[PDB]
Amino acid sequence: MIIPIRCFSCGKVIGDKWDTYLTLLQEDNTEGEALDKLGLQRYCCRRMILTHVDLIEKLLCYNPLS
Amino acid sequence: RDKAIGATVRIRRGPMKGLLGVIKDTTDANARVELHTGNKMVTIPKENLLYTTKTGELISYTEFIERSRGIR
Amino acid sequence: IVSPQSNKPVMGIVQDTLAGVRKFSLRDNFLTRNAVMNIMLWVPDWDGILPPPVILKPKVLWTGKQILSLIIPKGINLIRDDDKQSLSNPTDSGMLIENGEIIYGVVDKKTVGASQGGLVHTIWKEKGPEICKGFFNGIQRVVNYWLLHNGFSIGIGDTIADADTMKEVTRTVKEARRQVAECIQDAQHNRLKPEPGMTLRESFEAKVSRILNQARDNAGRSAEHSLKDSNNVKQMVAAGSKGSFINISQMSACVGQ
Amino acid sequence: MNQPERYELIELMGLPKVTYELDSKSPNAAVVTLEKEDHTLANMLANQLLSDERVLFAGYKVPHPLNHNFILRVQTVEDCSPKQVIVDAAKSLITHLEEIKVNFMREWELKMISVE
Amino acid sequence: THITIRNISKNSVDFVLTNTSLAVANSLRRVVLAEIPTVAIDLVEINVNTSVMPDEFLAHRLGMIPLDSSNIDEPPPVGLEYTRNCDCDQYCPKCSVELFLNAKCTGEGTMEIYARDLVVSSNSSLGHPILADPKSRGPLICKLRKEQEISLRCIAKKGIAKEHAKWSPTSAVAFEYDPWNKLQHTDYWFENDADAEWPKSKNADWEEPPREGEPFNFQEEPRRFYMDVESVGSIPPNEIMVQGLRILQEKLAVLVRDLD
Amino acid sequence: GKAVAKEDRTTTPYMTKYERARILGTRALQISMNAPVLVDLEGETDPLQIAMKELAQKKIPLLVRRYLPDGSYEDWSVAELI
Amino acid sequence: GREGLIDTAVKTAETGYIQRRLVKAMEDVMVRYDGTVRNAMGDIIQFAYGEDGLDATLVEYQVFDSLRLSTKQFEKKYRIDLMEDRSLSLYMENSIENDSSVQDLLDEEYTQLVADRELLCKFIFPKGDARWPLPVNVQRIIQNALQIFHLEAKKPTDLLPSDIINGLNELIAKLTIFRGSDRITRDVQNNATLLFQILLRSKFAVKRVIMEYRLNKVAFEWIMGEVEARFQQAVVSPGEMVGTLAAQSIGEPATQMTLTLGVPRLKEILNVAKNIKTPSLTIYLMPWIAANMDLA
Amino acid sequence: ILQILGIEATRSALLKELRNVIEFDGSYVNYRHLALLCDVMTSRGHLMAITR
Amino acid sequence: WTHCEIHPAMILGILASIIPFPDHNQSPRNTYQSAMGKQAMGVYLTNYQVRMDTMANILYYPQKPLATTRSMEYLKFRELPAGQNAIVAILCYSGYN
Amino acid sequence: FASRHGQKGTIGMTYRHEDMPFSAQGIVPDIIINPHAIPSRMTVAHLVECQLSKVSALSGFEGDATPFTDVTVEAVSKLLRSHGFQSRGFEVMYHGHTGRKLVAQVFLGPTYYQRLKHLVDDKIHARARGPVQILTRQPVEGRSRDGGLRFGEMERDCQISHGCSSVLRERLFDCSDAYRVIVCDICGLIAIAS
Amino acid sequence: MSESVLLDEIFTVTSVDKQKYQRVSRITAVSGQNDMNLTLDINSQIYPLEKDATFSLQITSNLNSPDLKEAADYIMYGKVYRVEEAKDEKVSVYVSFGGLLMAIEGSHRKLYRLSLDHVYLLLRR
Amino acid sequence: TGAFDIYLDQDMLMN
Amino acid sequence: NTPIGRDGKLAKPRQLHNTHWGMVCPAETPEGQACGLVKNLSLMSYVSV
RNA sequence: AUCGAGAGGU
Ligand SMILES: [Zn+2]
Repeated sequence: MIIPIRCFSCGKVIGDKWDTYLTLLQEDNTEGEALDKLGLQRYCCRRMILTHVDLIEKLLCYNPLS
Repeated sequence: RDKAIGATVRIRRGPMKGLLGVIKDTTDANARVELHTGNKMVTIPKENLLYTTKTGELISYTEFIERSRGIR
Repeated sequence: IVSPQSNKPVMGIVQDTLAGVRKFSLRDNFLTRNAVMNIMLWVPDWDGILPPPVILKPKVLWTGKQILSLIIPKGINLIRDDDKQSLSNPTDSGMLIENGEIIYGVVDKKTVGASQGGLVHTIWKEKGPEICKGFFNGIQRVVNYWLLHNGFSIGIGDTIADADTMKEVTRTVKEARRQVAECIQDAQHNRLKPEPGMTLRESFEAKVSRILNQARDNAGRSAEHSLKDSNNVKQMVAAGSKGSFINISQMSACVGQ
Repeated sequence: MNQPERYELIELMGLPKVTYELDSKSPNAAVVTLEKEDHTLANMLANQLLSDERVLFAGYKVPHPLNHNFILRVQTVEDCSPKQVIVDAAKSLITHLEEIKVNFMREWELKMISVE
Repeated sequence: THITIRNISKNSVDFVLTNTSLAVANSLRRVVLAEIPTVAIDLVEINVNTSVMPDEFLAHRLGMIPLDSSNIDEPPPVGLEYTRNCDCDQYCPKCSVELFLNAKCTGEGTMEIYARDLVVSSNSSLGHPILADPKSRGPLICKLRKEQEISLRCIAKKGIAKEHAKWSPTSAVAFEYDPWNKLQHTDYWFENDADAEWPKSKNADWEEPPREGEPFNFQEEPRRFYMDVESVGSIPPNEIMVQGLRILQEKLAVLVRDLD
Repeated sequence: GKAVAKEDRTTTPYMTKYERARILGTRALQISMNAPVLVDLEGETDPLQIAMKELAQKKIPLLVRRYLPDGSYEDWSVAELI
Repeated sequence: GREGLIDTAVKTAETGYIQRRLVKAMEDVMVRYDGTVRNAMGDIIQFAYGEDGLDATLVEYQVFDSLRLSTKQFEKKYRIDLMEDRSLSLYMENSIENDSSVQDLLDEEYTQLVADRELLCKFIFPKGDARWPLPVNVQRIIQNALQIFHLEAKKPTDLLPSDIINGLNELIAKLTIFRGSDRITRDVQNNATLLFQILLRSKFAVKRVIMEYRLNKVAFEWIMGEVEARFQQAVVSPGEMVGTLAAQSIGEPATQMTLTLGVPRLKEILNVAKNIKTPSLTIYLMPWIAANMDLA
Repeated sequence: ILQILGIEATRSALLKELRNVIEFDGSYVNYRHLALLCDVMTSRGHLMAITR
Repeated sequence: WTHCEIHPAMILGILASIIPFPDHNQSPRNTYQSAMGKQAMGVYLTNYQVRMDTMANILYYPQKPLATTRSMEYLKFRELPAGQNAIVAILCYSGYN
Repeated sequence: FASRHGQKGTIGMTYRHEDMPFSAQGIVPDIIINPHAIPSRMTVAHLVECQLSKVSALSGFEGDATPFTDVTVEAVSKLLRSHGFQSRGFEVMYHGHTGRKLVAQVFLGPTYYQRLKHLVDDKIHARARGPVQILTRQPVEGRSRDGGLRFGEMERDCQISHGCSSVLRERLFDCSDAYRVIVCDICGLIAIAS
Repeated sequence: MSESVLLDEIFTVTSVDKQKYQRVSRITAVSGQNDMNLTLDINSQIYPLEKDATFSLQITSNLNSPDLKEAADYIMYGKVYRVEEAKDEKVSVYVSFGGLLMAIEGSHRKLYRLSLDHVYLLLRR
Repeated sequence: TGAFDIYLDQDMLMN
Repeated sequence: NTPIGRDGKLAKPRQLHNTHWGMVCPAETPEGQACGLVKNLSLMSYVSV
């Protein structure tokens, strides 16, 4: 759906880094390098950026209007 | 036939103060109330509930009885 | 707890409690004052008296057997020799319980399982269903506290056998393959005498099945022997709580035929 | 539907915060039940008690994870009472935490000044 | 006692706690993770929600947003009180904070609703969403498309992580002691060589390695603990530490008062 | 059906577990329906516990009519049963 | 693995039907107040439940010591010859050397012991199996007596041989399963308690009770009372549903059988199949033939 | 066995084969239950099949 | 040899292709997972919002697995996953597991 | 809940962040599973998955768990050790209750779990009294319709072997379809009773 | 004035086995005059005993005396659970300190005071 | 449990 | 679906045949009465029209 | 409500 606000295990706020993560990826950064630049050291906090699937965007395509 | 049943209410005092709900049932002392959140269901003393009127006001229990009596 | 089907207990110590009572009753399990004195509050019907330590100097310590014996009611006698030589086992096998005190022996399924003639059956028959229930409760609570504060786990590292053991397994399987090869050669030249009342194809099939089963078992024995006593899979197998030699062999050496 | 309300971890609902009873089975032994308390207080309290020579026995247990409370059994020498040793350990812990606090704040101020 | 601060970040403090028992260090860790008060969105009243996000989905996301909770224990109007303890009918500036979210997408693209879009009732710097990212937006709340609207009012209250993990000011506490296992508090699992198969920690350089030939010290206890408290953003790490130490003290003081 | 003499009784002199369960249940049921209690009460409220303490003192006023397969029966007092 | 799953899914139904059939056949079989096992029609199925009248719950495995002992070892462990043997008085507070009546009692004891050994070795367990489930764990009671009374192996005992004989005989007379002054009631009582009596006589021989256990009068009296109580607790209660209990006890292990052997063989046995999958004979040859391959 | 050796030998054979079936896996059932099954199946003089 | 296989992993079905390292398991475990993967909660169709189904179960925050099979690209499990990556510890902790 | 390897279970208890074992980084597991589930079931793929998922979460590269590949556990172990972790996936963990360092090292790492459609609240059912069938006048079937639970043949057999005659009488008469009729003592047929 | 000292000797350690456990070791020892054999399980972690090490071993019925307790470098509290007299005058006594086993085999004259009862073992190096 | 019948002993109810 | 009797105990149709290689999934099959009778096509299996 | 079919759980 949409990136969770906090990590499930560490409770660290990740909901303010999804855009930064994608922007880093656009700049020829591996996912590991991008997560390093975001200061996500615990692999529990890393898995949630790594494995997030953004279904909100696909759900927004069924707009009753154009 | 109690007049409180079916009336929207908020919890006045107690650990669950500030929660909205609807009085599903009512005994003489306590009212069994359907909270809007978490599918929760509680029993709360009638004296512990602010009642919501048609104009958006919150009134006390005794105010509710004084309003229901219709004396004026 | 004891059923008439097999005149033996149908209830016993299982899974974490069994593994933790095997680990608790090990000889080198020493409990410090803090731990013993937190455990005492879990002993049901504790009379309020600390058991005297088995080591007084240089450090005051209790043992796992000593603390576990507080759960066995007084007047329970149980002898279980795995070897018929002396009451001085260097490996702490067997079992000796005298008046509710464990003298020697690690506590396992052979002692606290639903086995016939074990601690559960003895306690039931001698003391009653209520005191046997008390024994269940006490042993569960005490071992669960100790294991909660000790920790037991398993990982992918416990299914791994060292390089030399894998060479042993590979050589065993190679020899089995060789033997099956000469068996096939002999059967292809009418050199395989059929067993009495067995057609040639059936006799050949039985021979190859025996060879392959024996190869799997030999590889499994090598794998298990190489494994350490700190291995978590072997700890569970020794406790009797889960698994067996076949599982170790299949996970570590060879799945087999 | 059968969930307990999480505020029940913090609200006494009319229960007493501290209950103190004399253990009859043993001499100079008492049981202190603390409601809506857990290992945070119990662990340090028992450790501090065991730093004390007048304390023969000091242990604690949480009977069930679904009830927020803990029992603490303390037995002292004949010349002292469990209540006095418990209070002395609590006061000592309060003082200890106070030095922890003061020294942390001093070191934090020094480190921040170093940053600037 | 003593404390050595090894590192200070905007979000965490890395220090060494010495001359303390392991019980006290663990109680500090537990109280920091469980019992430090914080202000978080609790009750959400929704007037309009035409987004793809369900209402309780949105409510849960809003409650997760960290709000400035510094000095929440000072008496009002500098701090807050628990609404259950307060005398207000339902809520008031003493025991709550009001936030508002009114967003509407009239353009063609997608409107991303962040934490900076919340409007906070002005009674203190308490309850203001933490905007820690470089663009000062905060957590991404939602996304909308043309003609989709959100209109809601949030009541933020005081609480602790025991009642709900949303009231937690700390993410995780790193906590180590005895990096060389000189006390043998753990039996290292190994296949051929435990020393070679277990990586050495970074704190191993803050202690002297074991001396060959030294006998096992069976009277020693852990008295040096390397801790790292990381904050979520609502409270600074130093204030988290001081508040944890105050809360432990107050628990002990309640015990003393009740027994005496 | 012919009643056997007290001296001729051949059945076991012990209370069977089934007999004990039935006796306790029947006495507890009678107590719950306000049957006079033949033992001193120390504040017990459960009729089953009252019946148990009556049994311990052999104060349950009940018989067991044990039937032999042919139809002859023996009456045993709950008091005299071991 | 697919075969394993199929076997599970079929064996479940097979055994369910088997157990329903078993329970329906024996649901009415119950122990009556005269000790007999009968069905709802009053037809006698057994004259004593299990042929000994004991609850299966309360029985424990006991070892028959005299079964596997040689004649020399049996004599050594049980034969007392006061004319030739004087070590008995070394273990006793009272001298009984060259006593005539005591020797007569010992001779009667040993004659009964030899008869019991003959009956065991020839009629009951000719294959030489010694471990069998009996009421009362007598060895455990003896260990309890040794521990409780702090029996010092070096302390001479005040027990006389006559005390032991009279006590054991009275105990055996108090192990009543069937009650009645008739002749066949006595016969059935003796048969029911025969094996237990043999075990008791082998355990509590005077030579064992003195030279082996070092029991004293108090410990022996406690052992006698404890054995009597435990035995009276093992007797199957009248009104127990032994038929349904047996049905369930046989069916439950069937749910873990291997689906000739296993569930198929059990089905063949239960339906009394006139034609079975693997008819066979076990022809045993004569002792001189069976010991040679050529004649075989 | 029933037609050749009689009904008591038949009961013994029933017991032996029941025990062979049950105890092959390594399990054990008390003699009373097997004996009662055999006695029910042989009470009336012939083999009563456990079927309709 | 007359032919050659493109890849052995293609002998599996839809659900057996979601298992990671199915060749390191005992086969009935593979069958059990193939049965249980049908009952996992996820997002079944992107348009579940506009569909008035009799019953639907939707995971709030589905995550794609960290360990994935190459066949998942064609089953589109990463696009519409039905689980989450939990931090799991294999441990005996209090005996409630 | 279940893993992708036939490892299904239910939640038996929930612990908060402070009460669960932690690593030296402060990692607290989301789920704790019993070791005893692994040996008998021989789901080694579960352990290989956990180790590979840990490696991929640390490095960011996706983990290829395709069968019949040359991905060995030794290679994954070397990759894991390259990140400063014990190669086999073990971690020193500390006790949440006491902060003490556990004697055993724990197998800790990310694993893909699935929420299954079997929720306890979908299943919990209790009946005291309520609807009965029109024809038989026995408790109706089904949780959804307030129905009773079946006391079957096997349960009746179990209560027979127990010897509890009154339990059977209660379950099968007093609690299901108790009824009364008047019979004629002459012909034995149900009479006309007012 | 040492009526409680059931035994007092000097022992030299000939072998030590530390293969099974990490915290417990079995030491074999022989007296000064080769007239006793001892096999004792000790907590080698807190009190190691190397091969060829001489130590005074005492067995007492209590620790009432302060000097016996103070001088001892290692103290255990066990129960004598087995005693047998050999046909060649030799007596072997087996003691169990809560699971750690001791087997002392010697002459009846000086092992006559070791009966089946709780005892204290005091080692002093 | 129903293999027998329960009766009152009035001799005891007198006493 | 193989329309064999789901009550009759014929293990042979339920069993995984050698010829199922690459055509039917070796693993995916329901547990219970329909074990082996209900089958699932492999990924690249093509059914002729 | 009834009946039938199917999907599942242990
Ligand atoms: Zn207020």
